[PDB]
Amino acid sequence: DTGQERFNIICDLLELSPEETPAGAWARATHLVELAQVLCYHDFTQQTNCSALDAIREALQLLDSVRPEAQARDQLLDDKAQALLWLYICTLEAKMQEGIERDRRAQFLYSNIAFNLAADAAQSKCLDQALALWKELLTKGQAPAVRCLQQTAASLQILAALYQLVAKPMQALEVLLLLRIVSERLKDHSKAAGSSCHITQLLLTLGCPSYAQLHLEEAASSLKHLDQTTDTYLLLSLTCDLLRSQLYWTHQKVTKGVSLLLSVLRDPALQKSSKAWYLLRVQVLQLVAAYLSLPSNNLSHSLWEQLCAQGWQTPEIALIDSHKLLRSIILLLMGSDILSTQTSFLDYGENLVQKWQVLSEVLSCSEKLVCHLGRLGSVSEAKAFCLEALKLTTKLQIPRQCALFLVLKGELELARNDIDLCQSDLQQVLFLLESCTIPNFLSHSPTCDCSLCASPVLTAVCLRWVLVTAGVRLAMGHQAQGLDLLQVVLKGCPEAAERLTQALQASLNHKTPPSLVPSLLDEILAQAYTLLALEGLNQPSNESLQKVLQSGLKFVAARIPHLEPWRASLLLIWALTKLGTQLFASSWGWQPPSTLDSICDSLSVAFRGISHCPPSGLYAHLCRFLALCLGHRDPYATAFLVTESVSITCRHQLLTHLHRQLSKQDVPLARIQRLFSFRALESGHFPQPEKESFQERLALIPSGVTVCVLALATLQPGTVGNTLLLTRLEKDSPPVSVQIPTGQNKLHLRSVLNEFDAIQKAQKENSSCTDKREWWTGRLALDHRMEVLIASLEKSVLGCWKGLLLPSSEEPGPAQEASRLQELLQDCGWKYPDRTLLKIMLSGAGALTPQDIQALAYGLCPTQPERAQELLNEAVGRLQGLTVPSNSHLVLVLDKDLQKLPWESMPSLQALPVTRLPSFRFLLSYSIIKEYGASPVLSQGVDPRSTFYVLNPHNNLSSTEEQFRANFSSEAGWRGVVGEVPRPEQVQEALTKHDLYIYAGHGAGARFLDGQAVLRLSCRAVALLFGSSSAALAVHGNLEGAGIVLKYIMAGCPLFLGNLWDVTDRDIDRYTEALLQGWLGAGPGAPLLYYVNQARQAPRLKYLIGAAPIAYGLPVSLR
Amino acid sequence: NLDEFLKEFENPEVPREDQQEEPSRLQES
Ligand SMILES: [Zn+2]
Repeated sequence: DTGQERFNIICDLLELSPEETPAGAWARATHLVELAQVLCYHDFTQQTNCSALDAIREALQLLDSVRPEAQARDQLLDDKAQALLWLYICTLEAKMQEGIERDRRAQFLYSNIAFNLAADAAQSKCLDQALALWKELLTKGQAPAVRCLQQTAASLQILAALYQLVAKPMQALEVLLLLRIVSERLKDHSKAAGSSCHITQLLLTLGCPSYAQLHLEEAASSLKHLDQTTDTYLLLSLTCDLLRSQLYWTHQKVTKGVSLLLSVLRDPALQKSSKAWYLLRVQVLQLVAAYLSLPSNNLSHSLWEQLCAQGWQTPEIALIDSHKLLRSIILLLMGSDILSTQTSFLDYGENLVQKWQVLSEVLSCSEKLVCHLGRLGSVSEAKAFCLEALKLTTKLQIPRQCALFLVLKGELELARNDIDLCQSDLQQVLFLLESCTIPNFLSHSPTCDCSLCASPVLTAVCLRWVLVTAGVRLAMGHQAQGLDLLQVVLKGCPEAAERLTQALQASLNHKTPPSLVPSLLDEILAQAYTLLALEGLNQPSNESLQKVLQSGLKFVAARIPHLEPWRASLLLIWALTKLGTQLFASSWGWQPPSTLDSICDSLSVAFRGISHCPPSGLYAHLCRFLALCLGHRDPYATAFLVTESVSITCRHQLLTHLHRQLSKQDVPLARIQRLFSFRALESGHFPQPEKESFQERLALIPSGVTVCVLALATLQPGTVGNTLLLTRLEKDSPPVSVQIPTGQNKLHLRSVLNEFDAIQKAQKENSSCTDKREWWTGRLALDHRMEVLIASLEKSVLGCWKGLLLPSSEEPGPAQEASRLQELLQDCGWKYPDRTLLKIMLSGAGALTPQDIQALAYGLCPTQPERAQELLNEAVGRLQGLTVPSNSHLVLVLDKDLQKLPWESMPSLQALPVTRLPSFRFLLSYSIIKEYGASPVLSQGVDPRSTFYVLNPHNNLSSTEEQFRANFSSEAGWRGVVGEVPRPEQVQEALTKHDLYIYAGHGAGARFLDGQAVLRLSCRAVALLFGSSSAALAVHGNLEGAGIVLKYIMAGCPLFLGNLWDVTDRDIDRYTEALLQGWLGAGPGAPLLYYVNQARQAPRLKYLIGAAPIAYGLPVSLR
Repeated sequence: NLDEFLKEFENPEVPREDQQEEPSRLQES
């Protein structure tokens, strides 16, 4: 602390000098600026009787009333520059304090434009004039005549930090160049190195690497003129090596760059407890993600394992690992008010600059995190980060950053398919843009000096706004306008790059123009190209849209691996374009009753391009399209691809959660990391990374359980397709995979999925009818339709392939025909004579029907119409009522759109135990946890005295409480809450301490227990959540599902019983009472799935409130 | 039709729908 000292001593000079003389007023102004410096970060008013702004305003008036001696001009320049600088700092601190007070009053997004937006034109001019004065001081050959050039250097550092916060990197570059000049003239070799490194860092973040390399060696040269033992030398050398690693990552020298990065990481210096190193760790953690975004072809395998060994599995983790360190540094420096609305600054020179630097780095890291997370498919997390950034920017009242964090939110809202909120956000931005300078920033000259056009950040904001506006145009159905907006984006990006290049040359004064153009706007161009190609797909008539595909392909391939996921999207578009009978049928062994060769190779290339960090939708479309083009040509490959196309965002979230688990430093954890890692495999051709990695995973199924996948094969990215893929994976069982096209039948795969939505809307409409006659008519007219639908799935979609779902007969009885019906079927016309399709069906041979046999024969046997059926029919007839089936639990896996259809009541899967897991790696991680003494429910059983209930959290449902009061209270050894909303501690305890959680209320209790609290605990209790849509993964657009179930399963929940659609009171109460008495009265060792299959017949409408409960997980039972 | 029979049916029900990391402390330099 230096407060009282400087306070008293500055007062001494305040009273020690007169004012009438020209020197006196000057001295008083300097004394007033030093007084403002103290009053700006210390509370002494009561003892000073002056405010920071009043003091600095008086100092400015006095300073503008001074005439120099023609030899002290420089000192007046410096004093005026510092006075303006501290006016800006004190005004900004007043803004921050009143913003904190505003959040104190209110404890939004309408104040985004409420910013006075009238001071931003004077406050910026303060800093502009300060820079002008300091430049005029420090752009001349003669040595500056200022008394103290150290203070000038420090003030230039603070100017650079503030200019970085306000999103003006261009002027921060000039400030840092003047800092380098001051450093060289003052003969301090540490500050020159520090300055040179920031000049490189800023230059590479913009995207010009040549000048970045020039400055890195300029820094390397300065690194020699200083002692080789101090902390300064270690930190500067480590920073120089890290920048070299990043440069090699940019200059296609990854092989040596990774070695430099390994040296950087392994050096114990980046562990010592210091704020300078705490900042250095952020840069290395960002660089680890630049490497982790690389494909598996631009490196060796040993370097990849070396990089992953220390940590940082998927790129997303590294960036969250950074934003945490940045927030921790903020808490260390500026207290905690600026981050949450729930410490003294301690200014000693370094702290002042570090404060603004850490704020700027927080904002930049949040920007990168939002972009990357939204790209993968985690839109919710991106929105969370965006809202945090918007709050921080609103507190500081910086319009440009609010604009970037507003266009990001608009893009995410478009991703979630919410047009109104997206339009509002895009309109909030046109206000900010208008203040900064129908869209009016368009029609500008390619070259101009507009604030929205001379600043790269504002140009990027405008381009992203136009891109999202084009997207919202296309989504609303109003095309043409959206396509033109996308053309504007595609045209504008290169010219913006050209202007940034010219600006960089103007600032840095290098002779030769940049060898490499900036790559900051390349992502915008790639996304625009993707949108144009996708639009061209649905309009094949146009040829300009067709040629766009090639243009985007050259654009993405010309910069490898800078834009890999866009290359994968364009490759999938290219393959689906070359697609349009289907060539797929010649790749499986059945049909309903070359170009492909190159297509499969291109899909293989795209798979490699994104396998390590795949976007969800893109991967799912690719994997299943590759399965279509492959079929039974390589059954293992087809099974791998099909099972690699379901629940990908689930796997991203599980890897991130696992990293958090390990951070809060075990063997099961490590093996689970290896299982979920997108790169844990040996290198090689296609099989080694694909078919092999697959087989390595496929040799892991628990013996006695069938794992089927029902993936709806698409036809065009975005819409529901009319092809369905089925893969029966089992131990010692070669993959049996086929197609079930329903686009040639009467009940197409979209008819069922639209009738489901029609029934849902009818239910929502009838929910508010008073007349008993009208209400009951509607319920009884919807139950019949749902009953019709559940049988459509068995009658039309699965067709002659329900045996592949029913437990296959592992008895030695199929063998008699598994080769008998090949020696004639292949002769009659079979193209690919598979051998497993004749053993997966023999179980329940009596249940096999002659019309089933007809399709099974025609598809297996084309050409000659007589033998084709006759042989298969007589053979199957001879094998009728052969044997009885065993017990084999089933874990059906369904895609994002096939999860909502009731697949459990299908009149073939009624008796058998059927559940539903997100994916296959989940099924095997269940065995890992089940072997390392974890998940005690699957080890011992569900203790009937370890159940917790939450009934009627809000006093709304009197019928429920009336029914389940004594029954839920008299139960031996149970505890719960009725009437009152349970406190958070209590509910977390239930899922963690007990074994069963019966919820009777609205929804899933996302009001008293959100998925966030559930992920932050381990689930030891089976979830029986009986409320509307309690297990429904809402498909809010093209995005995958979302709900509480996908976060109970990540906590280790054995089973999860929740309703799929909305339910009323009495029927679901009947279901709950039936299931509970059935399961808790059966006795020890009683499967839950069996009694659910029984309780389905309790509701009055046995198809609209009886077929709703589904199960997620592995079989549970009593002890 | 069935209007007189629907009189004996019970009154309509009600739906079961509402229809409505901490930054760490780094060691000081
Ligand atoms: Zn302009």
